Parts: sequence; C-alpha cells; structure tokens
Amino acid sequence: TVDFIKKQIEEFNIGKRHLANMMGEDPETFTQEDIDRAIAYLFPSGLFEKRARPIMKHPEEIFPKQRAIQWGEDGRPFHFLFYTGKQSYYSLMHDTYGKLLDVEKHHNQLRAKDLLAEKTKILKDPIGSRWLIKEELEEMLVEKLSDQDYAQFIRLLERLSALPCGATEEDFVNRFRRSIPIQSKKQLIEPLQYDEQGMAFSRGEGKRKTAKAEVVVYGQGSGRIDVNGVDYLLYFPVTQDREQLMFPLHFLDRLGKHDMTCAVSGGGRSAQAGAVRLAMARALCSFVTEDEVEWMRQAGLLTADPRVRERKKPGQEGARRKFTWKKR
Amino acid sequence: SFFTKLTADELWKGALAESGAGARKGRGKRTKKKRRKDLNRGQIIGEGRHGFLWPGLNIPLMRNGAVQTIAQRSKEDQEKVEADMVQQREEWDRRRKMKVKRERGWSGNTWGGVSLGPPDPGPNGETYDDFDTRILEVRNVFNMTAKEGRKRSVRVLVAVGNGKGAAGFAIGKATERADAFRKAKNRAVHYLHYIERYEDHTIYHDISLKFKRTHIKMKKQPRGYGLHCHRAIMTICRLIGIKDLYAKVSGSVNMLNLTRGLFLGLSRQETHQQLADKKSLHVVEFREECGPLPIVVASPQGALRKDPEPEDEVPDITLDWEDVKAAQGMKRSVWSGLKRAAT
Amino acid sequence: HRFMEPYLFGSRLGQDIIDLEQTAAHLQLALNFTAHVAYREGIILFVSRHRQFAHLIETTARDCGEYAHTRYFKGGLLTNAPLLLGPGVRLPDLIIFLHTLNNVFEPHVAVRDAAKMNIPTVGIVDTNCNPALITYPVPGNDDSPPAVRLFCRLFQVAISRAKEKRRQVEALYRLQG
Amino acid sequence: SRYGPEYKDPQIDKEYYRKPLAEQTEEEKYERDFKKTQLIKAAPATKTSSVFEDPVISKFTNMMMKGGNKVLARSLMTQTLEAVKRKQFAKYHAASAEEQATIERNPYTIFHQALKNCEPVIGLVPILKGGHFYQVPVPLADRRRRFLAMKWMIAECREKKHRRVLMPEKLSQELLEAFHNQGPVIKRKHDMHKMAEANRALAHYRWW
Amino acid sequence: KNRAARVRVSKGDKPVTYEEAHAPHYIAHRKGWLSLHTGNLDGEDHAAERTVEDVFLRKFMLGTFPGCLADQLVLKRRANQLEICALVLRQLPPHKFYFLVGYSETLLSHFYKCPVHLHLQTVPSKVVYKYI
RNA sequence: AUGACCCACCAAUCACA
RNA sequence: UUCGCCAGAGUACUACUCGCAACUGCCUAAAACUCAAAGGACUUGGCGGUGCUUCACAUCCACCUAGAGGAGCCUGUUCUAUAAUCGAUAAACCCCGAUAGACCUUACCAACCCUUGCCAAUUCAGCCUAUAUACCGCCAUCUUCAGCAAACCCUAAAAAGGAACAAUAGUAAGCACAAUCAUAGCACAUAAAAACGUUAGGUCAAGGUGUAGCUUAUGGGUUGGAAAGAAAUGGGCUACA
Ligand SMILES: [Mg+2]
Ligand SMILES: [Mg+2]
Ligand SMILES: [Mg+2]
Ligand SMILES: [Mg+2]
Ligand SMILES: [Mg+2]
Ligand SMILES: [Mg+2]
Ligand SMILES: [Mg+2]
Ligand SMILES: [Mg+2]
Ligand SMILES: [Mg+2]
Ligand SMILES: [Mg+2]
Ligand SMILES: [Mg+2]
Ligand SMILES: [Mg+2]
Ligand SMILES: [Mg+2]
Ligand SMILES: [Mg+2]
Ligand SMILES: [Mg+2]
Ligand SMILES: [Mg+2]
Ligand SMILES: [Mg+2]
Ligand SMILES: [Mg+2]
Ligand SMILES: [Mg+2]
Ligand SMILES: [Mg+2]
Ligand SMILES: [Mg+2]
Ligand SMILES: [Mg+2]
Ligand SMILES: [Mg+2]
Ligand SMILES: [Mg+2]
Ligand SMILES: [Mg+2]
Ligand SMILES: [Mg+2]
Ligand SMILES: [Mg+2]
Ligand SMILES: [Mg+2]
Ligand SMILES: [Mg+2]
Ligand SMILES: [Mg+2]
Ligand SMILES: [Mg+2]
Ligand SMILES: [Mg+2]
Ligand SMILES: [Mg+2]
Ligand SMILES: [Mg+2]
Ligand SMILES: [Mg+2]
Repeated sequence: TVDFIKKQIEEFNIGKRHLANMMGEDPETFTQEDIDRAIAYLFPSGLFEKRARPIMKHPEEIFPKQRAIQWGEDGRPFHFLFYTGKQSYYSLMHDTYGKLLDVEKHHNQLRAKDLLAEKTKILKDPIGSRWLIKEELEEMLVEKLSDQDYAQFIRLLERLSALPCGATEEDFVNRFRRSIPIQSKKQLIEPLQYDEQGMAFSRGEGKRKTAKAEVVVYGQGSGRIDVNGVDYLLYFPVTQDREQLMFPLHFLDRLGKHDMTCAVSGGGRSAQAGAVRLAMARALCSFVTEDEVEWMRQAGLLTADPRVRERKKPGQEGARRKFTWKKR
Repeated sequence: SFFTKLTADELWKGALAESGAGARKGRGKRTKKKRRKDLNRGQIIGEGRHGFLWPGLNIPLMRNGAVQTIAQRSKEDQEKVEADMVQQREEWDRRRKMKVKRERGWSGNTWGGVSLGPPDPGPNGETYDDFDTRILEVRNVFNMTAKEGRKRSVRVLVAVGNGKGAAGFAIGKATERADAFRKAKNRAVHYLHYIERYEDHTIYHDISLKFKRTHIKMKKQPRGYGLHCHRAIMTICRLIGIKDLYAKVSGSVNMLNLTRGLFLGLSRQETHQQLADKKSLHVVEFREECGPLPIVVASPQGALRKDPEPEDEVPDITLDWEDVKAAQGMKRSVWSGLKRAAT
Repeated sequence: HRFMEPYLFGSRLGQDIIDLEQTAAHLQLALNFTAHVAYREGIILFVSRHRQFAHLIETTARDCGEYAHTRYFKGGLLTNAPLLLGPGVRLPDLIIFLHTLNNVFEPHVAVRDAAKMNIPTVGIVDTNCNPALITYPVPGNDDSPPAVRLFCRLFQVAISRAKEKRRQVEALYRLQG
Repeated sequence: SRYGPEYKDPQIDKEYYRKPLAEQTEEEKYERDFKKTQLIKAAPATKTSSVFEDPVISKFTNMMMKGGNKVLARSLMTQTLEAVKRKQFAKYHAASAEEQATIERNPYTIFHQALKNCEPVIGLVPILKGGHFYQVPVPLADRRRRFLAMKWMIAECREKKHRRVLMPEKLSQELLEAFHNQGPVIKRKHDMHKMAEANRALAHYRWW
Repeated sequence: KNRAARVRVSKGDKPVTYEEAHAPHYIAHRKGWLSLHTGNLDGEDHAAERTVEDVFLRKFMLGTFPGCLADQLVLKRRANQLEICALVLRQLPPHKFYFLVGYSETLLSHFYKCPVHLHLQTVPSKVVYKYI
C-alpha cells in the first residue's frame, strides 16, 4: 500500500495545481484553508454530517497510519520484541522500566555520596497538565491497546515521576503530557458606554423560553423601570414578576440608584419577567465590581434558564404522558 | 397498470418464499422444491415478436458501406425465430432436469466413504495433490439455544493420506455441510501419522487394542489376502497404503473412537529393526512357501549378543478365545465365509 | 515433580539437590545446539514468564540480536501464527525457556505449542518442572538471581560466538575466490 | 434535567456573600465553589433575594395550588395571612392589658407554631408478614413530618368547610385553632399517635 | 424492526452500493436526494406531476437498458429541461449505447414535451461500498 | 390448583463448448 | 485364587408351587400378553412458591400528584339484531386499518341489467375468491436488551467449551450498541437509531405476487337499501361546584 500513498500524493499535488488554476489563485500561496473554500464552492453539498461532504486533502491525513513491514526479506523480524504481538507497547514498557532502574541506580549512588540534588517536577498543575488519553497513546504507537495496558503504563510513569527526575527523564515523561486548555469561568465584562453627553449606560440581553428582552440601564438615574414604554407596575401586575425584576437590584443594593428601559417580546408574563431579570442582571455587571459579578453568577443570576417546552411525541399524549395502557 | 408492476428480483424473491418462517424451524418438507430461472437469459436487445430490425441493435449499422433503414421481417421469418427461441428454452429445460451422478461411498444416501478430493494448499504455497480425503462420518448435531431453540450444526469426521504411509484424521463442525467439509479437510492435514508398513503392504505384527469401549483386533496377512475389515478401516487403510489385513472390531462401533483407536494402534507398531535393536539379535523370518530357508529380516546394528534367548518350554501369553476357537474349527457362523466383492 | 527424580543427586534436609554432573552434561549439549542454530542464522526466542528477570532477559536477548517474549503469551501465537503476527511469518527455529512455568505454576503454554509446531526447545527445568516435552533440558535452579544471570550470560555468549564464527568463515569463503 | 449533574444549586442568601472575611473554612469552601469553574443552575422564579419570603409559606402556597394557578394560590395565601392578622387585631382591642401582652399578632409566627404543633411524632407503615398486612409504628424523617402537617391542614380546610364559606376564612380559623392545640387537625395527629400505641408490639416487625 | 429500504446483513459476503447501505434515516445526513426539483419547496406547485414523471422515468430507463444499470437514476430538473444521469455497467457495444441514448432522448422529449438530456457514466462493475 | 393431541432439519447448483 | 450372582423392558418384592411357631406373613419365583425400546452418565438451553449478593428511578414496596372504575353524553368493542361487508381482537385489539362511510367512497344486501367485457396485440381480458400456515412489501414485540457472526486456533474429544491483567487459550474482520448527525452555538435533554433472532405475531382488502379456485359469473354496470338496542364493556368529553 506504499505505491498507493506515493501516487495519491502525486495526484494530490497535480490536482492542487489544477484547482489553484480554475479558482484563479497563485499555486504557491494556496493553503488547505483555501482548498476547502474552493471545494465548498465547487461541490456544495448540504449534508448535516460533515464527514460525508466532499473532501480533497493530503493523503497522509485521509489514510490511516500503517504498521511498517516487520521483517527483512530473509524473514528475520527487525525488532527484538516482535513475537510478543505488540512490539510497540512492550518496547515502551521496556524503555520506561529501563529509565526507572537507571534513576534508581543514579539516585542510590547520590545517596551514598550524600547528595540529593534533584527536585520534584511532579507538580505541573498550574499548567493544567494531564496524561495522554488511551486514544492518544494508541495513536502514538500506531497500535491498538487494552484498558489494563494503558493503566499499567500510566502507573509506571507515575512510579517514574515520583522519584528524583533526571533531565532525559523529565524530557521522557513529558512526551506523555498534554495540557488541558484554559479553565476560567470569569465572564466578559461589557465595556461601559457614554452616549450623547449622557454618562454611564450599559446594555444587556436576556432570553428565556420564547421571550426575548433587551435592557438598557442608566447609572445616572433614580430608581424606575420602563418596559415597552410603560411603567413596570402596569406591565407586570403580578407581585411575583415584580419581585423577579427586583431580585438583581436588591441583591446588589442598587435598589434606588439606577434607571432602566426595556424591550420584551414573546412568551407569557412570567417568561418575560424571567427574561428582563436575566437581561437586567447582565447589564448591571458593567457598573459593579468584578467580585460581585462572581456573586451574581453564584446566585444563578447570570445563567440563561435552559428549561424549555418539550415536543409532544406521536402515540403519547403530552411529551411524557402516555395513552392509557390496558393490561388485558 | 404500468405503475402497478415491479422488478424481477422483487417478484422472484416473492414467489420463492425462502425467507419465510416455514424454512427456519423446518416447518415444511425437503421434497418440496422450486427454483428461480432468469427470464432475460436468452433475450437480445431490440428483439420483439412484432419483428422489427433496428440499425444499431438487431442488425449491423452498415450494410454494403451504407446505412440500413428501419425494416421488418417477413411473417415466416418471425415464425422461424420464435421456433429457435422455444427450442432454446426446451434445451435449457433438458439441461436443468439432468442430475449429475454422485459416486456412492458405502450406501447411496450415506456420505461415508465418499471422496472430497485433495485438501487445499497451505498458506506457504505448499500443495498436496498426493493426498486424498475420505469422509468417515457426517452427522447432524443439535444444541439448545436461548433464542432459536434447536440449532443444527453438521459435524463431519474425515481422513486424509497419500497412500505412502502418512495419513491422519480430523473432525470439523459448522452450520453448513460444505463448510464443515472444508474445515475438516484442512484441519486433517495438520495431524498426520506415519504408519510403518512391513514390506509396504501389511502391518508388522498382530495388534490388539482396547480404546475406550472399542476393541480393535488386527492380524497381519500374506500378500494376496486383501483388506478384510470394518468398512471404515478399509477406507483408512486404502489411504495409508495398507493393502492386506484382517480386523475385527468389538464393543462400541462408535466411529470417532474407532479411528482414534486405530491410529493409536497402528502408530504403536514395533518394527523388526526396533525389535532387533532392543533384543540385540537377528530377527529371522520363516515363510511357509519358502520352506525351512531362514530369511534374515533384521540385524542389530551395533553389537550382537552371544547369549541365546531363554527357552520357555511353555509360554505365558494372553490368549483370545476367539482365535483359539478359530484355530480349532469351532467357528461355525454363516456370516464369516461369505464371498465379498474385491477390496 | 515425579519426572525429575533421575536428575536429583538427593535430598538434603527437605531440599532437593540437583545433580550438577548431569547439569553440566546437559548444559554442554543445550549450548552446543543453541550455537549451531545461531551459526545457521535462525531465530532464537527467549521465553520466560517470571517477573523478576523479565527485564534481564529482554535485555539479554536484545544484546544477542535474538528475540524475547517475556510477557503474557497470547493464545494462538505459535499455532495460529499468520493471524496474530501477520500474512506470512517466520517462526522461531529454537525456543529457550529460562523458566518452564507460568506465574500460576502450570507449564508455560509455549512448551506444548512449540512441541506442537516442531520447534526444538532448550529449557532450564527446576526441580518441580516437567522436562518431558522439552528437547534439551538442563536441570538446575531457575529461581535464584546468580543462576538466571549465569544462564542468560551463557546463552548470550554462545549465540554471539556463533554469529562471529559465521562472519569469519563467510569472509574466508569470500577470499577463497 | 436540562442541567447535567455538573450543575450546582445556587445560593441565594445575600448575607453569605456580603460578610466573608471572618470565616476560614467557608472562605476556602466558596473559593473552591467558583474557582472549580463550577456551573450554576439559574435561580428559579419562585425564589427571590427578598427579605420578605418564607420558604414554608411558599411550600404551603404550592401544595394549595390546583392546576397551574400560582396567582390564585398566592392570592389565597396572602388573603389567609391577612385574615389571621385581622382576626388577632380583633382579639387584641377587645381585650385587657394582660391579654394584650399575651396575644400574638404576627401571622407568620402563628403559621409556623401552628404547623409545629400539628406535625406527627411517629407514623405507620403497612408490613406484609405471613400473608397479612399489619400496620406498624415507624419513626419519620423531618421532611415527611412537615409534609404531613401541611397536607393535613389543606386537606381539612378543603374538605370540611361549608360550600358558602371561602378558603382564607376556614384556613385562618384552623390556623388559629391549631395554634392553641384544639383543632381537628390536631385530633388527626392524635388518632395517629393512638393507633401507633395500640400497635406498639408490632414494632418488632420493622427490620430497619 | 424497521424494514424500510434496507439491505439486511447476510453471512458477510454481500456486495452493497453506497446507496443501499444507508437506511432512510440517513437521507439528507449522509446520502443525498436521487432527484432534484423545485416542487417540494414551500411555496411551489405541481409536486405531484413531477413525482409521477419520476416514477415513470426510473421504470422506463430500467427497461430500456436491461441489465446494464448500475445504481438508481439521478434526475436533475432545471428551468424546464431534465438531465437524466445514470451509472451504466459496460455490457453493450457503444453502438447500442448511442442508439439507446438518441432513441431515449427523442422519445421522452416528445412524451413529456420538454428537452431531455441523457448522461451516461460508464463503470466496469458495480461500485462496492461495503462487505464483499 | 389446573392448562387434548400434534410441530421440526435426510434435496441439490450456476456458467461455457 | 475362589465363591455368589446377571441373558431387553414391562407384566412382577405378582400367579402357582415346597418350607416356615409366620394364617392381611416371609421365603422361592414364572407365563400369557404388551412394547421397540427400557435404562446409565453427560451437554446446552429453559425453568425453579431454591440460596447469596446487587439492583428497580415513574418503579416493585415505602411514598408524591392527577385521573379511570359510579353520572350524562361522545366514540369503539362484544353480544344479541338485520335481506345486508371485511380486517384487528393477552402484553403486542378496543377514536384500531379510517389524517375520516348521507349518494360516491363500497368491498355488503335486494332487485334489475351486460357478456372478447378499460388495453397495441393475445382460445383472452376480469376476480376486494381461498390460503398472512406459500410470500415480497411494510410493521408490532422482547428492546435503549447487548449481543449476532464469518475466517482461524486450542481441548488425553469437541454434544459443546474457550476468562482470569501480579493474567491460566484465544485472535477475529463485519453488523448492532457506542461515537457522529438532528432539534440552527456549547452542554444536557429529547428525537432518531437499535443487529441476530422470538411470537407459523399483524396484513393476499395498500400494491404485487406462489399454489388452488371462478369465466353468459366468485366478472362488469345501474337504481335503491344497510335498519336497531335486551344487555355487557373499553377509551374519551363534560361535570358533580
Ligand atoms: Mg398534560
Ligand atoms: Mg439408493
Ligand atoms: Mg522453581
Ligand atoms: Mg382438572
Ligand atoms: Mg400440556
Ligand atoms: Mg450381555
Ligand atoms: Mg419377562
Ligand atoms: Mg418386601
Ligand atoms: Mg409373595
Ligand atoms: Mg409353579
Ligand atoms: Mg406507574
Ligand atoms: Mg375529569
Ligand atoms: Mg371516576
Ligand atoms: Mg364512567
Ligand atoms: Mg366489526
Ligand atoms: Mg380476507
Ligand atoms: Mg376475525
Ligand atoms: Mg397478539
Ligand atoms: Mg353506501
Ligand atoms: Mg350503490
Ligand atoms: Mg366482487
Ligand atoms: Mg405471519
Ligand atoms: Mg459487543
Ligand atoms: Mg471432556
Ligand atoms: Mg465457539
Ligand atoms: Mg469480530
Ligand atoms: Mg448537536
Ligand atoms: Mg446525548
Ligand atoms: Mg423511538
Ligand atoms: Mg446510537
Ligand atoms: Mg397466525
Ligand atoms: Mg388473523
Ligand atoms: Mg389480491
Ligand atoms: Mg360504551
Ligand atoms: Mg386509543
């Protein structure tokens, strides 16, 4: 299957030339990014599954990695672990264990010479370091693995890192590191805004359950709220909804200090109260301190409410409720 | 009514009813059989019984260097063409109703004794055309399954050999008969024994073995006395190359225990050279037809004894009451003398 | 083990003392055989499932340019070779066991299956092993470290020596013409 | 369950967030709360930061509600609290200075106390043994008991009133009668207690 | 068990086209539409006509090119003309193929009173997606 | 507590002259 | 080395004998006749009002909420009833084929009519005739159950079984599950999906068909009729405030 790969690369290069020609672009500065736009425009398949759509890519990415030939023309297998049936994995285990022994020897000589000169590199936790998944390892050896296998190996790396770390050792265990990406849930503060000689107004948009709400809050005003051009006592006759509107302000003790205008559409009364609630909350984050933002989040003020009406299902009554079931 | 019609595949699939629940539990009998015949088999593009001739299809595009026009055959010409097609159908029905001959093994409906022909080439390119295979026992065997209830596997027991002294047997089992045949062949070639043959026709010496509940008893014959044996043993012998033999099986005649027992027995033969060597003497053969003349069969490579064998006036040996009864003419069975066909 | 009694010099206070005269007699033969297989350019497979010396043996093998299986022995490895390893494969020409047992104390599978495959087998059979199916057995102690290190070193040297002798005699054959 | 198990319940209390600096273990705890990058369920519409809302009053409100009407049930609760209030203001001004020191005018404390008095101590579970169903005395969890109280209140002041009579009226009546322990609700509580003594031997059948 | 337009699993030998290997719930997800026309869109007309036309075309084509049809037809309709596109096994001599192309295109053009194009793509043997 | 009888595996192709 | 026993199963620890302090007894011990088996051990299932662990998340008990079963109606079954269709009819039927019957639909009943009688041709059209136990097509069900299955390999023989991770004989492609896709951002949920088989489950009246049936009729038309409530019951609607 090597001749295949060679040919496929030839024709991918010839093809990439052709494509670059019709799309009217420079064949040198053509990227994969550009190839994609070019196909997407030439063979426009709406299909929801992205793997089923037309693709022209470098055959190395398209085809799966291949185990190379395992023996010479005489029949002798190249690698001394061949007959284990997994050479890749047991080699890894072999060299890992070897490095462990090495560490033990060297550190014992340094125990007899009255030297512990090493340090514990085992805490990378601020880097957000983790081990490879089994999938990753399986991709790195070009070989299938077992859960207990992966487990064994990882446990061994652990044994390694728990001792004095050499340079080549640190470098060794760090192939098997990955870093988990950014973990911070801190919000993105809306830049405060100054409009037409008016000072300090902020915007926010809530969405709850078929109701949309856009709320503009002025820091410079006294306490009142105008929803769809009318007073909030008129628009929200029910106490419960007025209390919902009150929640975020009363939480920040801003209750007299701000002046708000709102546009709310769709849903019923309670849904609109909820919408304005969320939007108001999100708007008041510009005026407040970064710590109280975390507080509002921890009160559940800043999260949209995902709960929404479920679809009725055929052969049932209510999306859950079932037609009456007769035993006999 | 044109829309109302279907594909051939659909219609046949429909009519044959192979996929029904009748076929699965064996809810219908095997003597009932119907088949699918391709209805496009003998037809040509352009052909119709109206009799037209189209320039691109029925007839060549150009005749005498010009373009042939659309034309129609004469009445009698179409008569002849349809006669031809009818005779073609009748010919295919004549071909279909003729059943190929199956060489009968032991009995007509037994698979026993039948040849499967050479096993299949091994992965290394290694090829045995010298080997034949015979079926010993085919059996429908069942197992009770959670879902399907009864579940029917065939298991066959087969033997291979080249006639030159290497034979072996193996067993194979599968849902399909064909499949088990393949399996047991290819597996047999892996367990081969070497059977030592005296002078390449008989065994070396008399054998008696009790394998499980089966007793085989074999006796070594002279050159002319062909293969007088249980039919399975004759089959196996013909595969080994053993041409002259007598064997009586008693106790359970169960087939697998018989061929296991047999191979065990034959494997354990003690050659004349082996005997010569362990006793360290000449082993000397007295033919009856050659008189007192002492043919020397085996000589003890290494140092021969100067010590004679202790002469036992009266030997202590286990005797079989059957052989003694035979020797003294007390076997009167009407079944024993019978004339049988050649080996 | 019953079949080991001919190799016992006797029993000292409950311990069984293998007879070294016989160990030497045999070991000479095993080494001889090993070497000739090496000279003939054939595959040698060290096999042990004992986790002390696993590393030691894997090492030893890699240094002779010979192969080691020290790990769990997959079921059909020798009998069904072309499925486990590949489409066509060479199988070891010789198999050395530094321990004839598997960690559950039954005989290592490879013994029955190497026999099954017509591959000759050298192996160190301790006092409780079953030597019967092993082509050239050398009775002796498999459990203690200087012993295993010794046997490793010996088979190593035999192999290396043979491969050398083959190189040199090849060179000679090349200058012959 | 449009929330994954990852999502924690929110803490609505303002006092908790306002005054952190005096507590070590709790500082560590809510540090671990937010810094865990922990997801929070969105605070429910019923619950507020209001200084005026009693979770017990709200529960009761809910258990009173038929269909989807919060508006109607919150109405009836509001009206009932107002009715207890005015019934006690009536009982206050027709009284003398001693009884003006004694009588309780907070409708909230009356509600609470009247429920505490009406909650059962012990309870009954049916247990099948030898093909017979015996009723057996069972200790109850707190929540089960509060529930039994509220449910008994509402069941009575739904069921036994005359159809002319409105709900906040009958409910305020029974709240005040259960405040002083003479209510029919309390008689029910006692029927349970007596049925639980009658069967006390059978307390052995309980295996947990 | 849903059976609709499915090709059931056999003993594992069965050759299966890319089309046949995908059950109806994969339409518009993995496999696409064997026809294209305006009729089924929101505000549009004469869906029924085009459906019948379609059915007749599949039947007709299947009978006109016996045995040489590889996969189900592709019918593209654009501004009053229909381009039929087919995958064809190589069976016939190109004489028979061109004869049938011309014959068909004319015949159907006069039947449905619109210009009909026919596009043959030729294939050695049924393209095989799975099993086999 | 009870629940007629009866139910199952013994036949081989296609293609060409 | 001996002795005592055993020649299919029943009939039969029986009938007749002899002997015996036994008199409903022990001992000894047949045959007619009936059968083509009767037996022994195992194997995989299934089952168990068998034991031990672990569970049930609308789910069994404990528990929560709203209903049904009683009333009137609405609509379907069963009966009974009619000259007067058919199909479903434990779970897996019962506002089900029907997202739909005043004529039509329509298949039924009664009168009447028509016999190369829809088509390019045809000693042929046509058949809602019988068989869903001949079937394709669509499905139901176990089921959000995790297994099915080719190709091999192993077993002092194999009916079948094939794991132990400080690993003891198993590798396995494939299909399911899983993952992805959808519900216009994640996530979750829901939808969709769910193999092999099981119930000769449902449907010859969607259409198509095997086999067998009708042909001046079991076919094609026209006109008009299809009632009904003794009773039983399912599901709903509206209520009882
Ligand atoms: Mg509802
Ligand atoms: Mg015959
Ligand atoms: Mg030992
Ligand atoms: Mg009875
Ligand atoms: Mg029964
Ligand atoms: Mg006998
Ligand atoms: Mg008898
Ligand atoms: Mg007795
Ligand atoms: Mg008697
Ligand atoms: Mg007598
Ligand atoms: Mg329930
Ligand atoms: Mg109701
Ligand atoms: Mg009711
Ligand atoms: Mg009712
Ligand atoms: Mg009916
Ligand atoms: Mg019918
Ligand atoms: Mg019926
Ligand atoms: Mg049913
Ligand atoms: Mg009518
Ligand atoms: Mg009519
Ligand atoms: Mg009719
Ligand atoms: Mg059926
Ligand atoms: Mg699985
Ligand atoms: Mg066994
Ligand atoms: Mg198996
Ligand atoms: Mg597999
Ligand atoms: Mg998505
Ligand atoms: Mg999901
Ligand atoms: Mg579903
Ligand atoms: Mg899925
Ligand atoms: Mg049925
Ligand atoms: Mg039926
Ligand atoms: Mg029909
Ligand atoms: Mg009714
Ligand atoms: Mg219903």
